Amino acid sequence: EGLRRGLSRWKRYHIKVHLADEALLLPLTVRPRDTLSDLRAQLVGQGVSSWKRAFYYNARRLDDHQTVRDARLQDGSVLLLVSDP
Amino acid sequence: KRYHIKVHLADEALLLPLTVRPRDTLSDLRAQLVGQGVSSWKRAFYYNARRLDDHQTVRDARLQDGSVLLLVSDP
Ligand SMILES: [Cl-]
Repeated sequence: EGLRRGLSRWKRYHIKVHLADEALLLPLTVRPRDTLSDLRAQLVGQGVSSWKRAFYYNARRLDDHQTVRDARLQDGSVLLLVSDP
Repeated sequence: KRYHIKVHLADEALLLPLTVRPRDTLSDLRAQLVGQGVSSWKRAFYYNARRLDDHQTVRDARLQDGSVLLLVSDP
């Protein structure tokens, strides 16, 4: 049932957010429960100007309330953070 | 002199290292990606989210060691 996922409560993904505008790769440690909003909040804590920027994975736009699990991210996954004028 | 850059293939979500010379054109980088099986037809390079011209050199695009380019498929 949920035994497997139960025994992995402390699972952390080490991912990368490619900030397109800065051509920078920011590493984030994230939980599969985290929403992209949590990721945005982490990035804001690093001074990333998040206003009017969206996440893309496999070149498709992600809704801010998807989770790291729903986005099917894993260790090493690279997200793209894209400005919209 | 060689730079070690990365190309972020947006569709595949992969980060491909390339070794390039400052005088390499982006057309040369494309041929490297094609040699690695990257389906490059109608994909363009972006840096700082500005579309790049294939005739531009690594040097003139102001790339350096560790620069991350972005390869994006066209409309
Ligand atoms: Cl040459």
